[PDB]
Amino acid sequence: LCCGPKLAACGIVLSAWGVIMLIMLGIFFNVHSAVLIEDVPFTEKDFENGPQNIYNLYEQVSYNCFIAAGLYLLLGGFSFCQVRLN
Amino acid sequence: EVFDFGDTMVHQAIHTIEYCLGCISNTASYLRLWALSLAHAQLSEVLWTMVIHIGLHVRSLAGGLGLFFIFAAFATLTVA
Amino acid sequence: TGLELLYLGIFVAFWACMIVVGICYTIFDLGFRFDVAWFLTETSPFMWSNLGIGLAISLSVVGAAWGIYITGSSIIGGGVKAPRIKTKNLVSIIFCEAVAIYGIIMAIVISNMAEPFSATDPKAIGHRNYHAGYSMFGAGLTVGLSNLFCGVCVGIVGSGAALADAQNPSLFVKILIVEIFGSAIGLFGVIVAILQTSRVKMG
Amino acid sequence: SFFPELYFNVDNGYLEGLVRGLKAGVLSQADYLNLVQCETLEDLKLHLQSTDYGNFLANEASPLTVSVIDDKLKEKMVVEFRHMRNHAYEPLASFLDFITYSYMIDNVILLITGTLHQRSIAELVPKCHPLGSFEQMEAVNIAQTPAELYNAILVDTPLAAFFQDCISEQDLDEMNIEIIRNTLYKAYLESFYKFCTLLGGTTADAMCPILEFEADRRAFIITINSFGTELSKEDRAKLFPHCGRLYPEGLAQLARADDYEQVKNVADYYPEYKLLFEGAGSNPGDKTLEDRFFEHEVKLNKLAFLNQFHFGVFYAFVKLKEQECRNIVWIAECIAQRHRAKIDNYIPIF
Amino acid sequence: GFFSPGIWMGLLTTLFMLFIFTYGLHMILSLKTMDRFDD
Amino acid sequence: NNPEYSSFFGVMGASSAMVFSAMGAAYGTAKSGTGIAAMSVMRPELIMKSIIPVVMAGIIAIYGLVVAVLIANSLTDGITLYRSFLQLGAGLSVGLSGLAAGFAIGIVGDAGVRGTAQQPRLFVGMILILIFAEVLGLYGLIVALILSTK
Amino acid sequence: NNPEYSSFFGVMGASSAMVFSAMGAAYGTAKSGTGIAAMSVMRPELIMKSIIPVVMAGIIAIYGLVVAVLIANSLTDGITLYRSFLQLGAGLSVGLSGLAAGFAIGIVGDAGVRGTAQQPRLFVGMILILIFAEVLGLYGLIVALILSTK
Amino acid sequence: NNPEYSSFFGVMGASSAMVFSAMGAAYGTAKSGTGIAAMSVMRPELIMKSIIPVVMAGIIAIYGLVVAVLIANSLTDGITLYRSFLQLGAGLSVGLSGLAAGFAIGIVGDAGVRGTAQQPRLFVGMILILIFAEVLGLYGLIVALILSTK
Amino acid sequence: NNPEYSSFFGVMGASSAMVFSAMGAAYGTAKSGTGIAAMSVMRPELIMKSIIPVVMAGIIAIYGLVVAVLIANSLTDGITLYRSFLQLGAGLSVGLSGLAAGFAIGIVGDAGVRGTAQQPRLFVGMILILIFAEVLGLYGLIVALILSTK
Amino acid sequence: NNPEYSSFFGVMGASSAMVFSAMGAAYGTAKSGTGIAAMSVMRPELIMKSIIPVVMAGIIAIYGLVVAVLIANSLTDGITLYRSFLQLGAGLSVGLSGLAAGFAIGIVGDAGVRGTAQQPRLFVGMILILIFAEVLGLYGLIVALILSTK
Amino acid sequence: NNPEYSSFFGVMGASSAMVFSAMGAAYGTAKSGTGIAAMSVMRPELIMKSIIPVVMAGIIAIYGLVVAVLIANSLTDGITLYRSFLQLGAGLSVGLSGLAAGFAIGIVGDAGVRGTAQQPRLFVGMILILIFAEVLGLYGLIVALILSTK
Amino acid sequence: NNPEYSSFFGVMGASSAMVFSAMGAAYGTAKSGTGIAAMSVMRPELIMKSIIPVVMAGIIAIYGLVVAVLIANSLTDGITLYRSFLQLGAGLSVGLSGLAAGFAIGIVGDAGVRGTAQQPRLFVGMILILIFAEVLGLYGLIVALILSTK
Amino acid sequence: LEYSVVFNLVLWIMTGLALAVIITSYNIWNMDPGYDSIIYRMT
Amino acid sequence: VITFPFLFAVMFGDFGHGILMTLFAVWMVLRESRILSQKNENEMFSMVFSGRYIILLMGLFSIYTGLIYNDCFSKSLNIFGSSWSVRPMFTIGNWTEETLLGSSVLQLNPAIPGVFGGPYPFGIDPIWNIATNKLTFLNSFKMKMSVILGIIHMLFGVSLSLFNHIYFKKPLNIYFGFIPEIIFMSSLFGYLVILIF
Repeated sequence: LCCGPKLAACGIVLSAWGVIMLIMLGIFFNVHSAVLIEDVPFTEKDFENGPQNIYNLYEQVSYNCFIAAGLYLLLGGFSFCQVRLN
Repeated sequence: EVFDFGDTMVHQAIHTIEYCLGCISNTASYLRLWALSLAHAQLSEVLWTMVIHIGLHVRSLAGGLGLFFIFAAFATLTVA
Repeated sequence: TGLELLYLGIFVAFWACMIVVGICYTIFDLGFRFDVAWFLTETSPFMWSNLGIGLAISLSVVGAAWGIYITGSSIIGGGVKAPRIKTKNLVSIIFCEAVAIYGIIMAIVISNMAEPFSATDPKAIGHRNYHAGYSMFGAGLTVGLSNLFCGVCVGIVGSGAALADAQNPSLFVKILIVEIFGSAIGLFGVIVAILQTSRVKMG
Repeated sequence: SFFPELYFNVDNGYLEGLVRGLKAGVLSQADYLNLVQCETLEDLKLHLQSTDYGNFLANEASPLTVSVIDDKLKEKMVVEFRHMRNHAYEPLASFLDFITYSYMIDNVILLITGTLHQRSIAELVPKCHPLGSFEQMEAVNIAQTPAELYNAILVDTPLAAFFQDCISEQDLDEMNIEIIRNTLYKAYLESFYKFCTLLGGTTADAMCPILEFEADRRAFIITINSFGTELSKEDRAKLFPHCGRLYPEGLAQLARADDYEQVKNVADYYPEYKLLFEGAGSNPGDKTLEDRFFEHEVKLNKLAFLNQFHFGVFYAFVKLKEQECRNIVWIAECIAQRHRAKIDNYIPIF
Repeated sequence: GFFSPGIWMGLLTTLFMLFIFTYGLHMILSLKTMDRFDD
Repeated sequence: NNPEYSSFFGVMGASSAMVFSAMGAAYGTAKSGTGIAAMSVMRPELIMKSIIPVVMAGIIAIYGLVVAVLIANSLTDGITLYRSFLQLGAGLSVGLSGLAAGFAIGIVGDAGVRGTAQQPRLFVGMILILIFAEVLGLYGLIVALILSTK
Repeated sequence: NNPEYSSFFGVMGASSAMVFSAMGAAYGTAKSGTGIAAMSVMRPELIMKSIIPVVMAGIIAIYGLVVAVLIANSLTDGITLYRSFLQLGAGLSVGLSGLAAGFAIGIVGDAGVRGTAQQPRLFVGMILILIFAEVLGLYGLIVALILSTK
Repeated sequence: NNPEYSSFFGVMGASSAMVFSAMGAAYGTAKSGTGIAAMSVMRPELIMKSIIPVVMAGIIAIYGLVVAVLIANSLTDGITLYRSFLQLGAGLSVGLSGLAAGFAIGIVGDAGVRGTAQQPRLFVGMILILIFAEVLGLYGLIVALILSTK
Repeated sequence: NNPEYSSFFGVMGASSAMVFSAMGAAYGTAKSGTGIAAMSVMRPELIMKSIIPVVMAGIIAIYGLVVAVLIANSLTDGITLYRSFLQLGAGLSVGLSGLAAGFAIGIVGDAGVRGTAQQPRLFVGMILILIFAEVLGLYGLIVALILSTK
Repeated sequence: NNPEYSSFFGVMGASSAMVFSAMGAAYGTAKSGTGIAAMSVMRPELIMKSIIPVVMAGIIAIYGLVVAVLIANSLTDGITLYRSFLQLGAGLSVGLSGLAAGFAIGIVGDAGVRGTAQQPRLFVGMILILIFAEVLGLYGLIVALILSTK
Repeated sequence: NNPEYSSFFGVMGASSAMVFSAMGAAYGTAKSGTGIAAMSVMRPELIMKSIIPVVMAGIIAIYGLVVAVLIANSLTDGITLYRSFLQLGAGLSVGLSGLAAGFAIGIVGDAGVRGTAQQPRLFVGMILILIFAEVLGLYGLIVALILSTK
Repeated sequence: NNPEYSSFFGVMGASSAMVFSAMGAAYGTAKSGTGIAAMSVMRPELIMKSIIPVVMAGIIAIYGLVVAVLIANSLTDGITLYRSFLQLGAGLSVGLSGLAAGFAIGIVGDAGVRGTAQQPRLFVGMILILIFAEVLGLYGLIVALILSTK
Repeated sequence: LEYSVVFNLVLWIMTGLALAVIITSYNIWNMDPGYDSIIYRMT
Repeated sequence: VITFPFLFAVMFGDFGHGILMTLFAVWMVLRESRILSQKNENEMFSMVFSGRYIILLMGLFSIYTGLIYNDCFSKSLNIFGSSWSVRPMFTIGNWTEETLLGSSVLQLNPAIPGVFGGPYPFGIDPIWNIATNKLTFLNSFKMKMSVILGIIHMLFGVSLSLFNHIYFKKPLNIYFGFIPEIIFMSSLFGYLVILIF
C-alpha cells in the first residue's frame, strides 16, 4: 500500500494525537473522576445500590478509550511505514 | 509656525471627544475577551457533546471502534 | 413599480396589524379569545378538503401552463430559423404537461376521499373527520405547489434547451437530463400527496 | 436576483429566439478562412453566397466593388434591426432605441457640421447611417439655421436629454465638433448604464461589463489620442464617461497623464486591461491597442450569450454583426487590392 | 367576537378568490401594445 | 337545520368559475390579436389561418361558461354546506386552470403567429403546442365537473 | 328568518354589476381611442369605420346596465340571504367578466386599428377578434342573468 | 326601531358618491388640460373646440353631485339598514363608474385633442368617443338613481 | 343614551375637512408654482397674471377651512351618533373633493403656464379649465354643507 | 384523548417539508439548467461534467422527500398537539433550509458553469462550493430528523 | 399544568435557529460564489485562497445547526412556557444573527475576492473583514446558547 | 401571581438587543468592506489603517451583546410584566439605535475610504464622523442599561 | 349581538374605500403632465 | 511580546488546545532552517511560519489560561480537589433520598458552614465544569475579569505616554494631557476596578 507523503504525515500526526488524548481519557475514566460523568452510559436503576456499578461502567468507557488508542497506535505505525516508504 | 484659536480649540475638542468616547468604547470592547472566550468554551463543549459524547456513551467494547472513528471526526472538526 | 408597491404596502399593513394585535391581545390577557383552536375547529372540514382539491388541480395546471409558454416562446422563436426544432424540442412541452396530468390524478384521487357528515357539533364531527379535512387540504397544497414549481422549472430549462438546439442539433438529447430531474420533483410531490391521503376517511 | 426567467419570455420570448437564430448565422472562423482564399470579388460573392448571407449581393451589377459590399451588408443589418425593433415590446423597444441613439448622435454631428457651414441639410441625410434615421420632420427643413436645428433636436429628438449637458446652439460653434460628439456619447453611455441597472437582474449582469469596457476603452483611447492635440486635460477629464471601472482615481490619473507610458501606468492597476496593453505592441507589423480592444470587445459580446433572459443579447448581436460587416469589408479590401499578407488582421467571431 | 364561524369561512373564501383575481389583473395590466409596424 | 349562509360558498364558486375563465380568455385573445395584427401588416394572406389562438381562447371561455352554468343549476336554497363547498372547489378548479390556460394560449399564440409570419413551416408547430395548453383547460373542466357532480 | 343585514349582498351585486362592467368599458374605449387618435393623423377616411371597438366597449357597458338594473329591481327589503348571495354572484359574474372583456376589447382595438391604417385587409380579422372577446362579456351577462333569476 | 349605526352607510354612500365622481372628473379635466395646453402652442384657433372634454368631465362631476344631494336629502336619523345599504350602493355605483368614465374622458380627450391639432378631421370621432365615454357615467347615474329611490 | 365614543366621527369630520382640503391645495400650489417659476424665467412680465392658479388652490383651502369650522362649531358631547356620522360624511366630502380639485388645478396650472409662456392667448382656455377644476371643490363643499347642516 | 384539531400542524409539517424542498430544488435545477444550456453551445465537451449541480438540486429534493415521508407515516388522526408541533418543526426545518440551499445551488451552479465555460480549472472549486451549498440543506435535514424522531 | 400550546414556541426556536442561519449562509455562499466564479476566469491560482468566505458561511450554518440541535434536545412534551419562550429567544437570536452575518460574509467575499483578482495585497484585508463579519454570528451563538441553557 | 406570558417580552428584549444591533453592525461591516476592497486597488498601502470603520462597526455588535446578556441574566420565570416591559424597552433601544448607528457607520466609512484614496487628509475627518456615528450606538446602550437596571 | 357582522362590514368597506381613494390619488399624482414639446425648451 | 499572547490566551484559554498550538509552534520552530531553505509559495502557510514565535508564546499563554479557567477541552483537571462539597448539605441541611428522587437538578448552597472549605488553590473549581449553573458563575467572572484586565491594560497604556512626553520635553503635553487623562481613567473605570475587587 502507498499514498502521498503529505497524507501519510497527516496520518501519523493524527494517530499520535489520538493515542495521547485517548490515553488521557481512559486514565481519568478508570480513575472514575466525576468530571466525565455525563459520558458514562449509566442507567437509572444503577443509582440505588452503590457507586461500584458506575465505577464498572466508567471502566467500560475507559477500556473502550484504551481500545481506540490501540487502533490509533496501529494507524500511527501504518502511516509511519508509508511516510518512510515514500 | 502660527497659532489659530479656532483651529486649535477644535483640535483639542476632537481629542477630548476622541479620548472620552474611546475609553468608554474600549472598556466595552475588552468585553470582547469574555465574549470570544465564552465562545471558545461553548463551541468546545457543544462539539464535545455532539461528537465524542456519542462514542463515549456506549456500553459494549465495540465502542472502542466507534471511538476510533468518532475521534477521527472529532479531531478533524476541532482543528478546522 | 405601481402594483408591486401596492402589494408591498398591503402586505406591510397586514403584518403590522397582525403584530400589533398580537401584542395587544397578549398584554390584555385575551389568549382565551385568540384561541386558534376555535378557528381551526369551526372552519368546516369541507372547506379544507375542497380548497385542497381545487388547489391540487389548479396549481398543477398553473405550473403546466406557465412552463408550457415559457418553453414554447423559445421553441417558436428558435424554430424560425431552425425548422427542425418543432418536432424535436416538443418533449419540453410534453414534460410540462405531465405536471397537469399529475394534477388530475391527485385531484380526482382526493375527490374520492370526500363524504358528508350529518354533524355540526365538533365533538360529533370527530378527530377522524377533522383530520380528513386538514389532511386533504395539506395533500392538495403539497401536490399543487410541487407541480407548480416542477412546471416552472421544466419550462425554463426547456426554453434553454430549444435555444441551445437552435445553434446545434446534437445537444438537445443530452440537456434533456435536466428536464427529467425537473419532472422528478413533481413526482416527489405526487408521492408525498399519496402518502398524506393514504390514511384518510371522511364520513 | 430579479427572477427574470419567470417573466422575460412573456413579451421577449419570441425575439429572444429570433436574435439567437440570427446570431447562429454570423460567419465562423471556417467561413473566414474559406473567404481568405478567394481569388476575386466575384469569387468572394460566390463563397459568401453559400453562407447565411446568401444571395443578397447577387442583385447588384456585375462589377462588384468594396463600397457595394459595404452598402449591402449595412443595409441588410438595417433591415434586420428594423424588424427586431418593430416587433419589440416597450422595455426591449427602449433598449433597442438606446442602441440606435449612438448612430443618432453621429447623425446630429453631421447635421450640425453641415448647418454651421451652410450646406443643404437634406443632402446630408443620404450619408447618415440609417440606424439613426430621423423620422421626426421637426429635424427637417431647418433652413440651415443653427438655432433652428438646436431647437429641433431639443424639441423632437430623444437626444434632448443628453444635449441638456450643453446649453445653447452657440456651443456648436464654440468647440470642435469632436468635443461635442464625445460629450453626447458620454451622456448617452452613462444614461444607458443607468437604464440597464434600473432594469437590473440578468440584463444588468450581462450588459454592464460591456458598458464598463466601453467607458474604460473610451477613457484609454481618448487619453492616448489627446497627447498629440490641443485638447486640454480638463476637457479630457470632462469627456471621460464615469460608468467605467477606471472611475475611482483611474480617470483622474488619465487626466493627469501626458504619455503612453503613463496611460500604461494606469493600466497596470486593472489586469484584464493590462493584458491588452501588454499584447498591444503597437509597433509596425503587429497588433495595435485598437486591434486588441476590438478583440476584447468581441470576447465580451461573445460571452454575453452565455446568459439566456436579458436584453444584452441584442446589443451583443448588433455589435458582433457590425464587427462582422467590418471584417467582411476588410477581407474584400485584401482581395481586391492584393495585400493578402495582412488579411489575417480581422477579429474572429464565435 | 370580532368574527364568527361563517364570517371566517367567508373571508378565507374571498381571500383565495382575491389572490387569483390580483394575479390575473396584474398580468392583464402588464399587457402592452407595440408602437410601430413593419414595412 | 343547515346554516343560513351556506349558499354564499356555492355562489362564490359559480362566480369564480365564470370570472377566472373569462379573464384568462380575455388575456389570451388580447395577446393573440396583437400578434395577429403585427403579422397582418406584412402578411395579409395569413389572417384566416392565424386566428386560431383566439379560437382556443374562446374555447377556454366556453369551458368557464359550461362549468359556471352547471354550478348555477345546483345552487339550491337548501344547499348543504358540503355541496356548497363542492361547488366552490369546482369553481376554483376550473377558474384558476382557465386563467393559466389563457396565459399559455395567449403567449404561445403571439410567439407562434410572429414566427409563422417569417416561417410558414412553424404553423403546425404552433397548433401542436397550443393543443397541449388547451388540454389543461380541459383538465380543469373535468375535475370541476366531477366535483360538482360528486 | 331573513337576517337583518341581508340587503348588503344584493346591494353589492348591483354595485359590482355596474362598476366593474363600467371600468371594463372605460379601459376599452380609452385604449381604442388612443389608437383611433394615432391612426387619424395618417388615414382620415378610415375614421368613421374605425370606431367599432369603442362601440363594443359600450356594449360591455350596456351588459353592466342590464344586469345592474335587473338586480336593483329584485332588491326587496326582506330579501333572504340565499337570494342576496345569488344576487351578488350575478353582480360579480357580469362585472368582472365585463372588466376582462373590456381589457381585451381595448388592447385588440388599439392594435387592430393601427394595423388597419397600415394595412386595410386587417379590418375583418380585427372585427373577428373583437367579436371573440365580446362573447366573453356576453357569457358574463348570461351567467349573471341565470344566477339572478334562479 | 333600527340599529343606530345604520346612518354610517348612508353617509358613506353620500361621501363615496361625491368623492369618486369628483376624482374621475378631476383626472378628466387635468389630462384634457395638458392636451389643450400642448395643442394651443400650435393652433390657438382650436381652444374653444378643444375645451369640450373638460366640460365632459364636469358632466361626471354634476352626476356625482346629483346623486350625493339625493342621498344627503334622503338620510334620516332613523334610517333602516336596508335603505342605508341601498344608499351606499347608489353612491358606489355612480361614483366608481364615474371614476372609470373619468379616466376614459381624460385619456381620450388628451389623445384626441393632440391628434386634432395634427388633423382636424379627428374632431368628429373625438366627440363620438367622448360621448361613449360619458354614457358610462350616465349608466352609473341611472343605477344609482334607481337604487337611491328604491 | 348615545355612547361616549360617538363624537369621534364628528371630530374626525372636522379634522379631515381641514386636512384633505389642505393636501389638495398644497399639491395644486406646488405644481402651479413650479410651472410659474419655469415660465417666469423666460417671460418675467407674465408673472402677475400667471399666479392665478395658486389663488384658485387657495380657494380649495378656503373650502376646507369653512367646512371644518362649521363642523367644529356644531360638535357637542351629547351628539347623536347619526349627526356625528353626518359630520364625518361632510368632512370627507369636502376634503377628498378638494383633493381632486387640487390635483386638477395643479396639473392644469403647471401645463398651462408652461404653454402660456410660448402662446399668450392660451390664457383664456387655461382660466376656463381652472374654473372647471375649482367647481369640483365647490361641489364638494355643497355636499358637505348639506350633510353637516342637515 | 388529544384535541380534535391537533393533527393540523403535523399535516402542515409534511406539506411544508415537501413543498419548500420542491421550491428549492426547482429553483436550483432551473438556474443550473439555463446556465448549462447557455454553456453547451460554447463548450459542448463539458455538458456531462456540468450536470452535477442539477444532481445537487435533486439531492435537496431527496432531503425534502425523506422528511416528508417520515412525517406522513408518523401522522395520525389523534396525535398529541406537542408531537404535531414537532412534526411542523421538522417540516419547516428541512423545507426552508432546502429552499435556501436551492437558491445557493442555483446561483453557484450558474456562475460556475459560466466560468468553467471560459476557464476549465474552476471546475473543482465549483464542486467544492456546490458541496458547501448543499451542506446547508443537509443541516436542515439533520435537525428535521431529530425533531421528528423526538 | 403546562399548556400544550406552549411547546410550539420551542419547536419554533429550533426551526428559526436552523432556517434563518441557513438563509444567511446560503446568501453568503451565493455572493462569494459568484465573485469566485468571476475571478477564476482571470486569476485561477486564487481559487483556494478565495474559497475561504464559503467556509465562513459554512461556519454560520454550523452555528445554526448547533443551536437548533441543542434546542431540540432540550425540548419535552410538557415543556414549560418560560423555558419554551427561552428557546424561541435563542432560536431568533442565533437565526437572525446568522442571517445578518451571512449577508455581510457574502457581500464582503464577493467584493473582496474580486478586489484581490486585480490587487493581491488585499487578501489580508479580506480575511480580516470576513472574520469581523463571522464574529457577529459568534455573538448570536453566544446569546443563543445562554438563553437556551437558562 | 404575575401573568405567565410576561417572560415572552423579556426574551424578546434579550433577542432584540443582539439581533437589531447585529444587523446594524453587519450592514456597516459590508459597506465599509466594499469600500476597502475598492480603495485598495489604487492605494494598497492604506488598507490596514483604513479598516478602522469595520473595527468601529464591530463595536455596535459588542453593545448589542452586552445588553443581550444583561437582559438574559435578569430574566427569570416569575418576572412581573413591568420588568418584562423594561427588558423589552432596553432590548429595542440598544438594538434599533445600533441599527441606526450601523447605517451611519456603513455609509460614512464607505464614502470616506473612497474619498481618502484621492485625498489622504480626509482620514481624520472620517474618524471624526465615525465617532459621531458610534455615539448613536453608545447612547442606545446608555438608555438600554438604565432601563434594564430599573 | 351582530357585532361580528357590523364590524367586518365596516372594516372591509372602509378598507376598499381607502384603497380606492389611495390608488386614484396615486394615479393622478403620477399623471403625466405631457408637455414633452415644451420640457426641453424650459430645461 | 507578552500581552498579545496574554490576551489571546484569555480568549483561546484551553489547556489542551494550548498544547496543540505549542506543538505546532515547536514543530515549525525546530525545522525553521529546513523551511527557510525550502520556502514555498503558500502565502498563508508562509505567513504563519513567519509568525511561529508569536504562535509559540500564544500557545504557552493559552496553556496557562486554560489551566486557570480549569479548562482542558472544556473539562477540568481535578488535581487539587473540590472546594464545594455535597454531604454537609445532607448533614446540616435537609436533603433526603426523596429530594434526590423528586428534584432532578436540586441545588447547592455555601451558607451552611460544612459545604465550602475555601476557594480552589489554582484556577476555578472543577465542579463548575459539570454544574448546570456553570454559566451564571462563568459569565459574571469572565465579564468582570475581561473588565479588570482591559482597564488595567488601558492604564498601562496611559502611563506609556509619559515616557514619550518626557523625552520629547513637552511639559504642556504632560500637564494638561497625561495627568488629566489618567485621572479621568482612574476615577471612572479604575474606580469600577476598585469596586470589582
